Amino acid sequence: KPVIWTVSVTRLFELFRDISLEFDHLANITPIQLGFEKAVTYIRKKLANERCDAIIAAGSNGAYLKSRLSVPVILIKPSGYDVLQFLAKAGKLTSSIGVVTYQETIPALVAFQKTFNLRLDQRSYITEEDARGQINELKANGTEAVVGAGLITDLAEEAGMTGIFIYSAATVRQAFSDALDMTRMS
Amino acid sequence: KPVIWTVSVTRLFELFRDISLEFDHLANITPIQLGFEKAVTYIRKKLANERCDAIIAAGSNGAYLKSRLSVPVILIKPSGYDVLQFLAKAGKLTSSIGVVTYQETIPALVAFQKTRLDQRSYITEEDARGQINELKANGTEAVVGAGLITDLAEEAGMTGIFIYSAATVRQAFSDALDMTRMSL
Repeated sequence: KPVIWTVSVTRLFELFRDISLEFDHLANITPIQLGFEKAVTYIRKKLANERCDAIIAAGSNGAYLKSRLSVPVILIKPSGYDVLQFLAKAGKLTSSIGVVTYQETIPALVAFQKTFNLRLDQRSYITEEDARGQINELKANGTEAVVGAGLITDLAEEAGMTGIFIYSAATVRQAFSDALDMTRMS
Repeated sequence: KPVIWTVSVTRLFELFRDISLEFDHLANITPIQLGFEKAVTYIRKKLANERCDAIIAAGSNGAYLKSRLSVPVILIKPSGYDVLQFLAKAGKLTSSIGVVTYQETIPALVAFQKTRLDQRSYITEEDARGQINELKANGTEAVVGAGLITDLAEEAGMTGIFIYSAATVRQAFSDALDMTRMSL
């Protein structure tokens, strides 16, 4: 069976665990709960003794791993199209939604907001202080739900809004399937 | 550096051509303007003399190649996001709309229209003409689909709206080259 190591923390780690149960019969999956240099060091030391066919990771962590490992890294990056799907499924697409993302907004989401005159208030952040202020601003304008990664979803919940984790089950499931497909291609 | 063959005709071919220009430093891309039996026959001959790492294709033709060939075939799926955006672009959001895709309906669209749209599927060309004819008979004004459905809709006297956008094709090319590169 293909060997897959997932690298994640917190909510994403929880989601990866949930979804990997669907692929246990197709892959030998080992969860790694690290990031960045510590993950690189662990993975490189692990690779001295055992093979790995693919790593699955997300965001800034996964982008860093992808440029530093010669093992294939399937990088999860949320699209506006998956966000819109998660929203519309939950019937929240026509509600007061906030989206706060690291470094930049999502152009597919910015565009859909443009065309459909929806209430999707899209913001970016770099630091925790940045993220806190964007959350406080969304709270203060009646926003009911905020889409983002771990820090943003947590902050949103503490602020009394719905936190919608930007990585859906569907996008994680796709990443497992892509790792299997890639492995099959070799 | 991946060796990629793109296989498409007419409208999709034009899109693939434009998008390949953005990827030419990242893969060696060869366009093949063929479909179905003719495509498989030629591709099989070409494979006997040249390396191919993956094929990029779509819809009915893409499925025909994938079932016939021992080279990886990467399929671009139609997006419910493209359906909505190109409907908006055509000025058809409040028109009587049909959507016809190969084999399967677009599962994402069921939630979006729940948030005047008749979603159909086809397998064969006769199926396709059948759906187009039923759509015309129901007072449908515009039909979103790929190359065949778009041609048929237009020939039937409806507005044909091509289901693929530059943006979706660009992303699919990016992911396919990544997968192929990882695969090597």
